[PDB]
Amino acid sequence: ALLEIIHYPSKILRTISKEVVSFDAKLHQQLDDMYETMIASEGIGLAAIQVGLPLRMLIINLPQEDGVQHKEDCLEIINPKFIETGGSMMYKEGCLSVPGFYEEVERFEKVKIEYQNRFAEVKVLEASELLAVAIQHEIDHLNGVLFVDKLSILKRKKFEKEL
Ligand SMILES: [Co+2]
Repeated sequence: ALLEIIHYPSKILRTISKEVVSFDAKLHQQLDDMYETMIASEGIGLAAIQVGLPLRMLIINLPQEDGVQHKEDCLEIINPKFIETGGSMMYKEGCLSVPGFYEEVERFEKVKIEYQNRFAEVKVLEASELLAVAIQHEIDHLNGVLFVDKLSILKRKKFEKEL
């Protein structure tokens, strides 16, 4: 089923999500709805609080060569945690919770996270470029952080203007 996406400046987006403990059918339905909702709004990433669920879980499905997304490449990241971080780069970002606005944000160029899939199976993932960016962006959501929070003084004004 489709879920309503929460938009800035809702305080719901400032919520600190909690660790997932029950990896059951209810959690799986939430993840399915999150995927259905993400694709319907044409997003590549989506955190649980973006649909009102204060759970530490997010999904990322980057489009490949053909430019299309394939449900098979969809990552379901739960209870994520950074093992290592490195580098620095500027990346222009967008967000389903901040429709219409895009701005450059400083991100680590390389990251390594540990997490669990929907079956509670521990996973380790190294990422760079777009995937590394999506991971950092989505994880920020779990901690109540939006990318417009990471804008420089100059760009933060450009945001308040386009508002
Ligand atoms: Co976002």
